[PDB]
Amino acid sequence: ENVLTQSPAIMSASLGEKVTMSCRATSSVNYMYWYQQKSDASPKLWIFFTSSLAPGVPARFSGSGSGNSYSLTISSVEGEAAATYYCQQFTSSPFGSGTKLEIKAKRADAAPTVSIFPPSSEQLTSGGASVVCFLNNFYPKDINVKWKIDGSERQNGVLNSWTDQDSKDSTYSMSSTLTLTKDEYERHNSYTCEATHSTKTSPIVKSFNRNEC
Amino acid sequence: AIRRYYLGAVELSWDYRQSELLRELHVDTRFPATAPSVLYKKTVFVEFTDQLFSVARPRPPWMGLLGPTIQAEVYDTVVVTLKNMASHPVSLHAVGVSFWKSSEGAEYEDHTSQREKEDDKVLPGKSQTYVWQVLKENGPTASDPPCLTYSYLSHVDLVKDLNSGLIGALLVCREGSLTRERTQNLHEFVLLFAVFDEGKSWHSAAQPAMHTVNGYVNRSLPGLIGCHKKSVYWHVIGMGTSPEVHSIFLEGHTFLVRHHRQASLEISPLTFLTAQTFLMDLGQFLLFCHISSHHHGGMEAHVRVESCAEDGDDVSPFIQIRSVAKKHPKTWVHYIAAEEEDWDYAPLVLAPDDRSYKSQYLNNGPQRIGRKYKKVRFMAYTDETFKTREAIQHESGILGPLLYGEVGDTLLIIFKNQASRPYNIYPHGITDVRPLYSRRLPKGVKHLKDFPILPGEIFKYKWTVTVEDGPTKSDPRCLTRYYSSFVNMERDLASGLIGPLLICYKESDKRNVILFSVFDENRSWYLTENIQRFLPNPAGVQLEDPEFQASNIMHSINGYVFDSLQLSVCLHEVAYWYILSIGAQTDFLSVFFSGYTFKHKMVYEDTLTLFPFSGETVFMSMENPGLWILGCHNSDFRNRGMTALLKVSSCKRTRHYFIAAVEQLWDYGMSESVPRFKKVVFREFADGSFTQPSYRGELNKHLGLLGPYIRAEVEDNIMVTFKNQASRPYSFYSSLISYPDDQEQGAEPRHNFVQPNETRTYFWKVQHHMAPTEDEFDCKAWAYFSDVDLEKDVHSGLIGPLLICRANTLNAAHGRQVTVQEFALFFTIFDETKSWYFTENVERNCTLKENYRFHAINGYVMDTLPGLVMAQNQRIRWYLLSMGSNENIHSIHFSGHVFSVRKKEEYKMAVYNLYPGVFETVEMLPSKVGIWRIECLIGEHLQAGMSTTFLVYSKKCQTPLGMASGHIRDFQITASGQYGQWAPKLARLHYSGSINAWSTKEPFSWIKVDLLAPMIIHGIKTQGARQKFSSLYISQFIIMYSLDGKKWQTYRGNSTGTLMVFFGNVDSSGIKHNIFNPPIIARYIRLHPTHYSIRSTLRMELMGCDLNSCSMPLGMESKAISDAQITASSYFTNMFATWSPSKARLHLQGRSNAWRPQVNNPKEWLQVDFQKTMKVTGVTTQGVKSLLTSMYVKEFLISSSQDGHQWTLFFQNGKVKVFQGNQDSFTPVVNSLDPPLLTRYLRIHPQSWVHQIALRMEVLGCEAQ
Amino acid sequence: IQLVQSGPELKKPGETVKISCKASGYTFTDYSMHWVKQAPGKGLKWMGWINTETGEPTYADDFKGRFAFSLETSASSAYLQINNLKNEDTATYFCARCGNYVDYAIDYWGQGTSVTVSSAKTTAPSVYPLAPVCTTGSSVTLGCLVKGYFPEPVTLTWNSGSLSSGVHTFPAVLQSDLYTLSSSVTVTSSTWPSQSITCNVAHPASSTKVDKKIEPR
Ligand SMILES: *[C@@H]1O[C@H](CO)[C@@H](O[C@@H]2O[C@H](CO)[C@@H](O[C@@H]3O[C@H](CO[C@H]4O[C@H](CO)[C@@H](O)[C@H](O)[C@@H]4O)[C@@H](O)[C@H](O[C@H]4O[C@H](CO)[C@@H](O)[C@H](O)[C@@H]4O)[C@@H]3O)[C@H](O)[C@H]2NC(C)=O)[C@H](O)[C@H]1NC(C)=O
Ligand SMILES: *[C@@H]1O[C@H](CO)[C@@H](O[C@@H]2O[C@H](CO)[C@@H](O)[C@H](O)[C@H]2NC(C)=O)[C@H](O)[C@H]1NC(C)=O
Ligand SMILES: *[C@@H]1O[C@H](CO)[C@@H](O)[C@H](O)[C@H]1NC(C)=O
Ligand SMILES: [Ca+2]
Ligand SMILES: [Cu+2]
Ligand SMILES: [Zn+2]
Repeated sequence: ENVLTQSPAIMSASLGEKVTMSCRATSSVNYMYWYQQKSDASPKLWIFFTSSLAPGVPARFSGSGSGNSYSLTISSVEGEAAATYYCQQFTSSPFGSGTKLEIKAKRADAAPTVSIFPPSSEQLTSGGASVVCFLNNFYPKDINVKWKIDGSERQNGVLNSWTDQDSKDSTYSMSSTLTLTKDEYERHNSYTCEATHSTKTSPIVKSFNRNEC
Repeated sequence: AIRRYYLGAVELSWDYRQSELLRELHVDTRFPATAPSVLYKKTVFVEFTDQLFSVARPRPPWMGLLGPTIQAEVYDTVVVTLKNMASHPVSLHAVGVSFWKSSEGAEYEDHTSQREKEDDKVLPGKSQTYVWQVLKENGPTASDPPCLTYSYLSHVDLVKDLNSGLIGALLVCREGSLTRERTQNLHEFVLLFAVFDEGKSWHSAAQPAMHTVNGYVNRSLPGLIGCHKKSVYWHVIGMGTSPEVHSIFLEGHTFLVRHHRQASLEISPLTFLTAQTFLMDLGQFLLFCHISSHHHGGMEAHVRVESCAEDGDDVSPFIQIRSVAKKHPKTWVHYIAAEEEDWDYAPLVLAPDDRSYKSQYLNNGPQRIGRKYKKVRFMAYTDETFKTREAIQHESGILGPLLYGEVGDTLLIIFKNQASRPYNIYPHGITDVRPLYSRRLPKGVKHLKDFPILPGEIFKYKWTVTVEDGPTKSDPRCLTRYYSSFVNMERDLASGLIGPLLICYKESDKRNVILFSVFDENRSWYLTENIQRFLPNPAGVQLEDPEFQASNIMHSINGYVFDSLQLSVCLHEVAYWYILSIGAQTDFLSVFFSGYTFKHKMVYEDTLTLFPFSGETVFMSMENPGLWILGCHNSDFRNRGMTALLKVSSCKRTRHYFIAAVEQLWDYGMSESVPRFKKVVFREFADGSFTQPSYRGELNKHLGLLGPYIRAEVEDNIMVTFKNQASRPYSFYSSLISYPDDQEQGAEPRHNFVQPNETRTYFWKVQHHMAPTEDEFDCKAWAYFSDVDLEKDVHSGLIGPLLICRANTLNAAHGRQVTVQEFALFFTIFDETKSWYFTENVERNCTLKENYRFHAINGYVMDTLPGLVMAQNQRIRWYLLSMGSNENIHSIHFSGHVFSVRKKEEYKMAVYNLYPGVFETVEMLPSKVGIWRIECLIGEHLQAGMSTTFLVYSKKCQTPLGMASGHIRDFQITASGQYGQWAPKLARLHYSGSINAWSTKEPFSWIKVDLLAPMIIHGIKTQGARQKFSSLYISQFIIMYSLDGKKWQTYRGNSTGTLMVFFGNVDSSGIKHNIFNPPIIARYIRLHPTHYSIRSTLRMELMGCDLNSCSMPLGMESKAISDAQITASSYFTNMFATWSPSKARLHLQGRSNAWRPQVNNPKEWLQVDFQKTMKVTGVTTQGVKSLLTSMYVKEFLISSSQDGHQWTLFFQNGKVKVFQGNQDSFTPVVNSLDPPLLTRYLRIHPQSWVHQIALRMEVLGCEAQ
Repeated sequence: IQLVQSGPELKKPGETVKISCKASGYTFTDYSMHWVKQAPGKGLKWMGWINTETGEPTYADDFKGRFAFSLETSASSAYLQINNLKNEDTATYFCARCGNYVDYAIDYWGQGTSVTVSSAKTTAPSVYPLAPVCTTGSSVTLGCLVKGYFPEPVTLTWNSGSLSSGVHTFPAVLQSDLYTLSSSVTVTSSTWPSQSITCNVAHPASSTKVDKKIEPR
């Protein structure tokens, strides 16, 4: 019944910008605490007792308040401390934690590094295989992944899977894996993989063919 | 200014009838006579003139079982040498006086030295003296009698002591008793209305229970002789270990307790009342008990006033009367017939049910007439024909004409009998009644009272109102008494005869009346004639069955049962209320008014007690619309009939309190020795978002089972939002609720009552009447509870304190008076078998229930209540409250303490008889220091566990607990989280070096100190340290503490909110003193840092004291000790300066600010006189630095004395403790003496020093002897 | 000082499952303990706590009738014995501490457990080494696609916790009743096939261990 509302939800930050996030709650409390989940990790204690910082936190962090609205201020954010943040209280029972909060840093548009792979040895001896395709180190995580074979295409079967914002660069990567069977391979000729981003108008792509290499 | 006494204890023979047995000081020739007369063994106190205990002073027979009378006054002392020479050991607890724990008479959870405990049991042979102080505060107040009634007794075992006869007499007067008390006048007789029970005496192993008066039953008391037309002072001291009461009348006289007229002398367990009365008559009189239960056939003694030889000012009478008016008293015109009629105890009956309580008592059938009965009234007639009746009225049926009269007026009561039997007419309280015209008596009629008027006579009575039977300017205008027949009191009462009497003062003219009557129709003269007329069967027979009697004991209001009397009063209108309890009843009635507050002894109360055959006059202002029931408060009544309603009807800021009713699991005594039970309580919350029951600590930890303080001044507002948890429906009633005039149309019964899991808000303006009077204290107490079943859910656990403070006195944001540490006590009995939550309490597997009886103060038992701790010279304001059934007439006593109460005047009390329902406030200031006991003096309650200890402490005992020098040893310190080689033992203040404090990277860190013993704590000195340049410390922290192992609770002192945040240091070298007014009592204590600087580092010292507050500066430094008491063997005397022994005060400054012997050697010394005997726990030594020469003493021995020539050195372990001393000029050095020494003169001898011997000192000590 | 939990289990809708939470290197009996619920979406949901001085737990409101909290003083551990396991009990359950006194909070955590609502098989993986496209540049990218396994995951790294940097291990999208992930790493034209990169994929529920090295065609 003790409800905490997290404000805002997820904000677009900047590598060195005074950013704060509240956590207002219907039931009013005396002492507040915060926790950081570093991309689904085992969570961590960050702020304890209203405002003071734990041992092991870059001093760029702070935040405080009292009563019905607490806050968490950061002076200069860096891609390192870019993760998930929940507020949690202890004045009654139950101790309903806040909703959700996340960080996405600054940096700029990052062209996708491209690469395509072919089937393997004992792989193509199993009713098919897989044509893997990668996009490493790009920004922002806005994206589009489609395919094309000679001319005939296929939208179902793509196994798309983004990652999370990094630390050394705050860039995003992404996986993609479609496949069929064997009599698609030796029988169809081409084999192309697209990457239409918001950096390159025509996608940064690679080539095809069932034989050759 | 001192008096001497001697006394012992002796076992003897006693009989309760024949006198002359209390003189076994010289043997007699009476041993053959071992014939009925009846005899037991009894033990008492015996006086002795000298110090060898053999010269046995004789005594008078009027005292009887009373121990020798003892006297004292203000500014005095009392030296009494007790010596047990009987069998069982005896003690000597005292009341009203002042002693020093070395003189109490009882040992409890006192945590005290056993030297101060041998006074608690004097065993055969030996001696053991006591001494009492009778200091300033114990003296009598202004409107108090010249002397005050107090007493003493042995307290080794209350249940057996008072019933074996250990009791005595101890008045205390003020400076003004040395006068030649007129020996043929004052007399001042001492009386004991004690109930004795040899069935649980000391020596006994179905035994007899006895009501005696000083030890005499059946009119057996001789020696009562007071002079003629001169008064005499009654020093009454009620006892009886059983509860019960005694409504005591003196045959032809009234009483002058306090400042009000009193026909009866209503005593109760251990009462202390001082009456005065005038002996205007000559001859022999009786003083008997007028309880309907004639087990009290012993409480009767004989009184004879006589003539004397030759009025000195000894509170000469004060009911002054003369002329401040105009008109004369009128002779009044009254004609009264005692004729016969029939009566319906409910002319507005309904419901012919079976399971109904109103069926047995009311429903007419073939064998129970229930409804209508044939009785006999007092009818009012207009003239002497007696054949035309004065208009009889409803709302005053079954009774007779209102009989009014001023002082000195004349009432002509003309009486005609129109009945089947001879009845009488006779008034009560009035002391003057004779036939008109004539003076003298009929034939053989010793006294007119019980003389029958024949069925046809016409008798002319003349009643005249003197003064010695009326008001005093103190009491209300018109006290209340009764009239009826006297030829057969109990039966004529039950027949139907009753009528009212009023005595007013000059300087529907007098309104309607209410009689609370238990009409015992089963003894009416119209019993054998009520069957032959009404019942449809004759030979009913077989009535010896105890529900034919309970089919017509018509528990009635006037003449109406079960909501049949429906009187009516508008709004704003003002009404006197003359109330009376006459009938069977046996005991007292705790009458109350739903949603109404009335004025009694010119004080405001919620409920009014009514003794049997006792008239009490009240008045109330009607400003609460609706429809209001009545009641009785005393259990099985009300159900059995007694109701009647009222149907009133019309014709700077606000303090917010969020309250709910939860249900915990309570255990009264985990200490000592355990089942845990289930009750239902109130708890202060935070919001209507009911999540945070606001944590009750320190200032609200004594509460325990009680509801929360709801404070409010006058002329502001009180909003009570109340959501209900629990299972069953309960409510919130105050008698201070003041709903606005809503829903006209017709009078509506007030709703209240909230179904569980529902909310209802109350919001009413506090009126001036709820406030305390200008004459009263600062904050009057009020009761509040639930009104759904005012008896059951009150044994379940719903009660609390509503305090109405007066004027701009409840200040600050704290919402308390803050000038006073105010507490609330709740003396009552708990019987879990009536609780709504008793069924679920089959907490076992698979028959007397005597352990479900909890005699519990605030829900604790046997000292188990904690949270009673009060400042030394502070004023404390206690709140005693009694509820439940009629057993709860508690005699509340603070061990050795005396208090004051206000009811129009400010009197003084040591024990309070808490009649149930009444809520009165008292105040006191305590002198002696330590832990004492709060008890209910009723014998059968102390052993049932109704007791708790309360501590008073020193507000100027601050000694370093031991962090510095090493008194706090190293293993006592603990902590979790430690960083690295920054150990918790390095937290000792003023300790620098490489590493020098205790740090921790860790977040939720803390640090623990074990004091090994329950120590008092007065503050914390908090520091930090430096690592090269970075100042590290604690910027913000909170406190934890424990008492035994894991009963840890936080520190929420001085209100604030959830708990007290302490402010830490700010720098490295800087020290910070976080004191706390409300101190801690602990031994385990932890600190939790909330905001450090870089790291939680800490260097500290605790400021404290022992549990008995002995480490006090006596007065050396503060110049409370006179110089004439401070000398030495010599003193460096010359012309540059003088270092007088009077200059060796700790911290005393100057150009010659120390003492110096004229020759330096390990022989010199310094001596201090105390002019009295004191206790010492340590010394503190301090050198001086004159010029650049440092001068201090490195080592010193200590020796003590009681006189001024003989000295006994301070030894330890085997030889003499060489107390090591200063190593510099400035820093003082404490050396807590162990063991402590009781002394009067103290010496200090050096053995080594530096340069020249020089010192300033201050002695840690404390009062004693 | 750590909280070593047990690895995740796998159950069918409505059974009996017992976890653990071994202590660190301190007095476990003095301190308190919570269990946490963390669904694949919501931030946090509290489960309860237990005053482990002698064992007297409590509960939250959302969760009632189908849980449990026990004790083992010997090995200093707390348990969570969930009965009548409904389908949506699919979330990560944790372990807390709060300290020893005033205001119970959190101190440490640990690894999780969640196998709800489970239908399917288990099985060992199917390690497929990857190949390059023929010759261009000095910024080649390499992987280790493994596809064909349930109860996730596998000890997935390169030469077992050694030479490894610039990796993007991808979330294994469920498809359809069996998981499927991929690996990633980038190296310059002076590393492979010289430094023998050998992927390793060792299953936990079957103790399987399949290491298939990389080499071009
Ligand atoms: C926590 O809350 C407690 C409340 O219990 C506070 O304790 C009180 O602290 C104040 C100081 O702020 C104390 O006030 C002083 O009390 C002295 C008592 O002396 C006599 O006072 C009356 C006079 O009629 C006598 O009846 C009484 O018996 C005493 O003999 C006074 O001497 C002080 O009065 C004057 O002092 C100076 C003179 O130097 C004046 O300038 C002042 O204006 C003032 O008139 C003063 O009243 C008080 O005694 C404490 N309470 C109790 C019960 O003793 C804590 O301060 C608070 N602490 C925190 C941290 O919150
Ligand atoms: C007061 O009312 C609320 C609302 O009905 C109660 O909450 C219910 O509690 C019971 C007890 O286990 C549950 O089975 C119901 O599911 C709850 N109802 C809702 C709507 O959540 C609450 O228990 C009541 N309080 C008391 C002390 O009985
Ligand atoms: C006192 O009188 C009562 C009358 O019933 C009698 O029973 C009792 O024995 C008497 N006691 C003495 C001591 O005379
Ligand atoms: Ca004692
Ligand atoms: Cu009592
Ligand atoms: Zn009596």
